[PDB]
Amino acid sequence: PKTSTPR
Amino acid sequence: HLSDMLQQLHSVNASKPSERGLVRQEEAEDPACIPIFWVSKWVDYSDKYGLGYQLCDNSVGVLFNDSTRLILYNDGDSLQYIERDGTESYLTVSSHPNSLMKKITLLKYFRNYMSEHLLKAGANITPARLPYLRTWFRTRSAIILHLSNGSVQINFFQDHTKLILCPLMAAVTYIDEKRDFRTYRLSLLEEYGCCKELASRLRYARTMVDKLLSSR
Repeated sequence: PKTSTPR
Repeated sequence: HLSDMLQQLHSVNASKPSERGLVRQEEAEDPACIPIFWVSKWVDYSDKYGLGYQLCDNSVGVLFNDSTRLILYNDGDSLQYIERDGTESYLTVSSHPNSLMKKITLLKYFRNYMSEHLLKAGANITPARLPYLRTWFRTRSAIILHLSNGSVQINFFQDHTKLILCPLMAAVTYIDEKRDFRTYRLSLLEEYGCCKELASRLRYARTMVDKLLSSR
């Protein structure tokens, strides 16, 4: 994962 | 700070809190030790620029690959710039040096990306100097964030559970899979005991924290 949790 | 917390973590899992006859996790809750700050969103562009993150008060920061730091307050205007050696300078996006234009547009790209794409962690929690990201590292299962107020946070990529360790309050905040948050005194999980899942993650936090201690 390149970012934290998306919405 | 971290040596304070490693000792605390060492007592607690020396206590083997999962193997108690009657585990009373709920009696170790201490609503008054909820952290004021935690990382609610993050973007890892470290191959190009560095680590962009949001704080739970809606301020955002960047730890650049050169180990500089740039913080934007939640007023959208006040900046703090920290050089590698820790030198601190106050600026604004209004009245700012032109040597920082590249870093300020990079910060503005990070803030815009996080606003459009991401879910703010712990948004149901109602939480002091503003902290900056001191250091961070990833593994295959978690990212580890260490804030300049001494707090260490661990986000697991698996179940989205999150740990927040505060050395000052001697407290750990655990956000479980269904996003419910509970804050505990570490010395009250010494006594009452804890779940196996949270003992498993406290064990793993001891490793991550002597990694952090070895980075100095």
